[PDB]
Amino acid sequence: ALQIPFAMQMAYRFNGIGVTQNVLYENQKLIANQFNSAIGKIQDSLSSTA
Amino acid sequence: REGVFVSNGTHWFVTQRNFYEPQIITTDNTFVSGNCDVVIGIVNNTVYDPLQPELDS
Ligand SMILES: *[C@@H]1O[C@H](CO)[C@@H](O[C@@H]2O[C@H](CO)[C@@H](O)[C@H](O)[C@H]2NC(C)=O)[C@H](O)[C@H]1NC(C)=O
Ligand SMILES: *[C@@H]1O[C@H](CO)[C@@H](O[C@@H]2O[C@H](CO)[C@@H](O)[C@H](O)[C@H]2NC(C)=O)[C@H](O)[C@H]1NC(C)=O
Ligand SMILES: *[C@@H]1O[C@H](CO)[C@@H](O)[C@H](O)[C@H]1NC(C)=O
Repeated sequence: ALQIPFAMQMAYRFNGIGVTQNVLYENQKLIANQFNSAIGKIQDSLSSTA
Repeated sequence: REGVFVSNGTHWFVTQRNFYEPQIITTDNTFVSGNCDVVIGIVNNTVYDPLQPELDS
């Protein structure tokens, strides 16, 4: 395991889908808010029905 | 453009992701976007420009 800062991991992962790294870094707070919100929606989905 | 920025503690280099091979950071190794306000955790170093040593003529 090689440590890497989590934003820089996402920058590699965006570059892995042909989206240029700066499209992450210029939007990092938006992307974090979307991700954190989406995880919250999984808890609601799982809580709502078995 | 490819690889990642690193420093040994004093000098900044670009290097490829899976094998340490430091290179000077240049206008050829990089691409510009935006400005210094936007990026979280950006840092200050010279970027070298291979045209200017030629235009020193
Ligand atoms: C970081 O890397 C640079 C380049 O390898 C080091 O700077 C060189 O250090 C040697 C030995 O002290 C000198 O002979 C060179 O003239 C230096 N080159 C330049 C461009 O300054 C630097 O010492 C390294 N720093 C650390 C903290 O390891
Ligand atoms: C990178 O360099 C810039 C200047 O080129 C630094 O910006 C100054 O920072 C001080 C302290 O916050 C302010 O008082 C100045 O008004 C800033 N000037 C400008 C033009 O913004 C910046 O702090 C440096 N960053 C790092 C991480 O060293
Ligand atoms: C990085 O972490 C240090 C503490 O380890 C903190 O002081 C600093 O503000 C952080 N910087 C960024 C860009 O996250």
